[PDB]
Amino acid sequence: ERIVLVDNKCKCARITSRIIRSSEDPNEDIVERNIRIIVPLNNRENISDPTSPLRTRFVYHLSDLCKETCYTYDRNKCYTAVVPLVYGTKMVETALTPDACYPD
Amino acid sequence: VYLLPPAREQLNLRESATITCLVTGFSPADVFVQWMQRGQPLSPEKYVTSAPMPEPQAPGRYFAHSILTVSEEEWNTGETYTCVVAHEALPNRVTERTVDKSTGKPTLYNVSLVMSDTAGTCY
Amino acid sequence: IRVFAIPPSFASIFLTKSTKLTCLVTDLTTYDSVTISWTRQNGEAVKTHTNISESHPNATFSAVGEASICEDDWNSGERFTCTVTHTDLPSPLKQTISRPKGVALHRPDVYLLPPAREQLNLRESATITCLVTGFSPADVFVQWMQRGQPLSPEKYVTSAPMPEPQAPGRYFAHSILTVSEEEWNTGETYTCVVAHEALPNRVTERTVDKSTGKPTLYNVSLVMSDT
Amino acid sequence: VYLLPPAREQLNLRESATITCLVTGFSPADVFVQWMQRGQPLSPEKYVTSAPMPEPQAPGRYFAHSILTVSEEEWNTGETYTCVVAHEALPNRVTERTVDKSTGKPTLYNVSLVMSDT
Ligand SMILES: *[C@@H]1O[C@H](CO)[C@@H](O[C@@H]2O[C@H](CO)[C@@H](O)[C@H](O)[C@H]2NC(C)=O)[C@H](O)[C@H]1NC(C)=O
Repeated sequence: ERIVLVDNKCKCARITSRIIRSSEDPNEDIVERNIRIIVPLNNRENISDPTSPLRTRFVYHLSDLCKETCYTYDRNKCYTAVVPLVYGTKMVETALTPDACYPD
Repeated sequence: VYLLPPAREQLNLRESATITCLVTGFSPADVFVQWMQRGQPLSPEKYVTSAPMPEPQAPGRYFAHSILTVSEEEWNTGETYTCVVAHEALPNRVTERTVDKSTGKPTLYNVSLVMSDTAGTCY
Repeated sequence: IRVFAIPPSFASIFLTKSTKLTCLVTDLTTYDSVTISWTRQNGEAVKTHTNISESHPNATFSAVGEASICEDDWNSGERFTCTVTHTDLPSPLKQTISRPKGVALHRPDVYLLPPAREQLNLRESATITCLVTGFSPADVFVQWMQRGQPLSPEKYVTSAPMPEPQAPGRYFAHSILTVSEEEWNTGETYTCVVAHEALPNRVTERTVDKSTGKPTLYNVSLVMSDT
Repeated sequence: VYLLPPAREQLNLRESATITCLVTGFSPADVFVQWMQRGQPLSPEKYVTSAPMPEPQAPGRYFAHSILTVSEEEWNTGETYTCVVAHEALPNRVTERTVDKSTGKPTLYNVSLVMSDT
């Protein structure tokens, strides 16, 4: 019944809303803006370079994302960082998350 | 373009649901406006349109207005009464905006941050 | 006279596309006129083998039998045969190797455990345990990587596969790395990579530094503007 | 012996918890291990240790490792699960260490929530 104002899958924010149609009094209703965030406290600040510090601040200018440096691995679109391997050197690909980088 | 909702005290007389669409600081004049309700243009007499009187403090820009009323009982279905501006100086010459009851401002939040290592994922 | 038949790793292929297959004999006698021939299952011989071994310093004498094939051939899984014909025992021994068939594909689940706080109190050395799990077939490959420079393998040691107690088919492995605690105390994260033929782009990896692994401290400082 | 508790990630999957017992830099070879909890042991099938490997950095002081794998649905409950080690060089021939969930638990949170509309 709620109305997802925003669902930002690379900040794990989700502003919904729902008018709490009150007890059947006159129009003394109050609309209601649920919010929800799942901050990781595990990832980098360069989400796609696991050679950086972790994170401390998590800033949500909701104005900005009520409409690109956002910090959760989105499930569906996957990432990578070309990484050297040595068997001689070779500068070669990776797949920084599995089960989504599957060329299928 | 903005679309202000009615006043709370308006919504106690229990008949007149005023709605305000608007336009601000633009050049030039000759702009056309109208209100759209579910892909359906309203009654042209139902609203009333202003004319582009000039800005107070801007150098030469223009602005106009338009107002529309409905049953305040209707201000329970809402349907956001989209006001369709129509100005020449727009990328597609229309900068529609709209507003409903659910829009506007709530006075009951409930923020619900969670916190976990089981993250970095955004299911 | 003991012969090791050495099939190239899937990793060696995939990082070279050069599926050399070799067989070594160890602690035989290095006469000259040492002869070993690579043949297919058909008996038909294949390309030759150059740069062959010589007499070892410690009498653990050796001879490398080099070869090559097309990768699909090995994927097809037919027996390959290098046979030793030297006068020591001019009886032709038979080294037959193939690729198993029927093994399913299963992925490494690379966790990465950080050094135990106790070891950080002996005050010199730190150890990190890259782990792979629940995967098929055997022969994962791993190395360790940090700050964009590779880590020459004499730092790290790796296990080999050996079946799970619980999983009927899936093997696992390890890797161990030893580093000065101040180096790990420096921050200075570490990334262990794995390459294995059930992995989508063939290569996944994970990382850890002091902060990620088992921190006593959680310092969120999150700001939420314009509700 | 350093005992290591299962990765958060693995507990994330909450699938089966593996505890790794990691013997270190000792001599000579022929170490032995078996897993003990509440004082009665577990079948040597519930875990697997490959026999001693040489250590690279130090000279031929050896190391080894066995891994105990358990239902996390149990490692969520306590069950201190210690790993006993036997080695001739050991001043009492037998050492144990152990761990439970409350062994890597972070001490302190440091939340700083600054909800505003500015
Ligand atoms: C830091 O992040 C930026 C962007 O988030 C990365 O920039 C590019 O990332 C792509 C990813 O495929 C690479 O192909 C490019 O080469 C990167 N450009 C540059 C200039 O690095 C950047 O790679 C990240 N930091 C590091 C060290 O990789």
